[PDB]
Amino acid sequence: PDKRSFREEHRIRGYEVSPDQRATIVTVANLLQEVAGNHAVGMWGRTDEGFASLPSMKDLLFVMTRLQVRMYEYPKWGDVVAVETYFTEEGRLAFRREWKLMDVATGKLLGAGTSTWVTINTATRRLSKLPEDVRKRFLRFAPPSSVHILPPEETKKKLQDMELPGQVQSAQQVARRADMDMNGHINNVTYLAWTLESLPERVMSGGYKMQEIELDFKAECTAGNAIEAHCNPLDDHSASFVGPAPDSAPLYFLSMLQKCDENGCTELVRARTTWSRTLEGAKPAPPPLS
Amino acid sequence: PDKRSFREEHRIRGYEVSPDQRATIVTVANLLQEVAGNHAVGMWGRTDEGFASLPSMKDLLFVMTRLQVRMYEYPKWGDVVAVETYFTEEGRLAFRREWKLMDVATGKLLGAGTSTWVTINTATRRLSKLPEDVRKRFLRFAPPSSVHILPPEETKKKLQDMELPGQVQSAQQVARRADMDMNGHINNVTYLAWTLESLPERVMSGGYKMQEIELDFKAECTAGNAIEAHCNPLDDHSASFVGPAPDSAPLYFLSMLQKCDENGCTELVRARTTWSRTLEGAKPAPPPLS
Repeated sequence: PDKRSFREEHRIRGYEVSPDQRATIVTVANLLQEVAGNHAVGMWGRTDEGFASLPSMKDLLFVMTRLQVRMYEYPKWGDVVAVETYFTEEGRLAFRREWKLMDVATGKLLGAGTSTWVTINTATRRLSKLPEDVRKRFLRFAPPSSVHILPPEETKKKLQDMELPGQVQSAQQVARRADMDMNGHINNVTYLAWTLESLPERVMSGGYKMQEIELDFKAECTAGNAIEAHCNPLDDHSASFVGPAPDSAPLYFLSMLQKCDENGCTELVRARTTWSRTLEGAKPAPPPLS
Repeated sequence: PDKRSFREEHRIRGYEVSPDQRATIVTVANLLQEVAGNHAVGMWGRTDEGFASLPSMKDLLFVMTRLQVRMYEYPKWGDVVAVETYFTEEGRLAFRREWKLMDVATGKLLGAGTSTWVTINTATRRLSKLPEDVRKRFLRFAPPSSVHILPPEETKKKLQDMELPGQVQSAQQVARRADMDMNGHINNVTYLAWTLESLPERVMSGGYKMQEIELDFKAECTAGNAIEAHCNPLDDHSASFVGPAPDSAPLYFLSMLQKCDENGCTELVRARTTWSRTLEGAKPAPPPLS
């Protein structure tokens, strides 16, 4: 009744921060994926491949289709932060995993994440309903579906359509054999990292910090595919930051990652990012109310 | 007399390992640089820039010109490892920082590192002797120069000359604004990561693990420079692994990283790597003999 969530502590490292010594969103996402994977290790153990364990999932795979992270205050280099994660039922096909990024010293809430996970068949990449025998077992580790770290009305919003070519275009990135996790799949955080290279350079230079990100994970690349990143503004004030210029408002951008060959392009990830110059660190409430 | 070394514990994360679930040499090097930087924080504090603190070094910079890492057994995903670091006097211009990579569970020694650090003038990139007033203060935190984690006769060996173009050539990598540490300089581990993309794909595929690496750090890139990686075999048995094929011996390769423009190329890093299919984890001895 209190082991329905999983908590880990990490110290923000020197190579994990931007010049303002604040952890990058890549570093935050890395911590979210590490604690989530360690939650699975605590539940089903450390198997011969790493992913959950394939117990009654021998040909099934958990795939995150939506990730939403809202940041209230970025931790700094040297800070000991705590990442608390849990998952709940989401309909009859999906699961909702959420994260609490917390400062250990003050106990305050630095950021919140929520996500949508489905089960696809490994040998068909097609959706597959977990057997009700199996789903009842996962939910033994789940808190009630009434638990929300972010307002549900502010989650699961459809992303705008991507106008192509993007106004900003990061150079052809090349997939490497290093950018592969232990399962052979490319890392989710790697898609996030490539996606944010398409952003205008004047956004980070202007002192804007990423306040919220909404990612749709649509397709997967492998090996050494060519990868292109496009970015579009979403309102006029954000369009001001594209290229050089001739109580501040927030910026909105829509970025997209795709793999390209001599046949056609295939969209990998789409992301809507919210940018602001100021935020505010908040205060939590414990999940043992269960 | 026991605070002359600095020890930190870390858990190898899921995204830090190769498909065989062993930590990559990039992950090891990342841990070496994090503990070394935290040693400086423990000595001179966390300053407004991060690098040491510029106390009587207001226009001075510590630059590592040689890094040598020997691996006895790579830790695996989930392992809690300990990194112990210290530095000693190295002549009258350089300092020798060394690392002990240890498994916390067994106490055994997983790997050893040693390095050479000089002081260059920030505003001239030219070498500059630290004042003897200042050097005497650093060495208060140093063990005697007789301390060696690796045999001195096996360190500080001149690397072979690089025949160009290399037999293997990784694609033009592009420097990004993300690949910059908090000081604006590109990260040492980033040079290491780029350098190992030039390796033949059949080396990692053949089950070979990096046994030792010797890096010379020669120049620095910035911003969005074009970066090229070349690799050459050093003996005939290693030359067998270049491209496809028509109690095992170790492989030897010489890799080089350079930045290129429309004027000329400038060498950044040169690395000699030793590759073997088997290693052996060893046993340490404490530094408090001081």
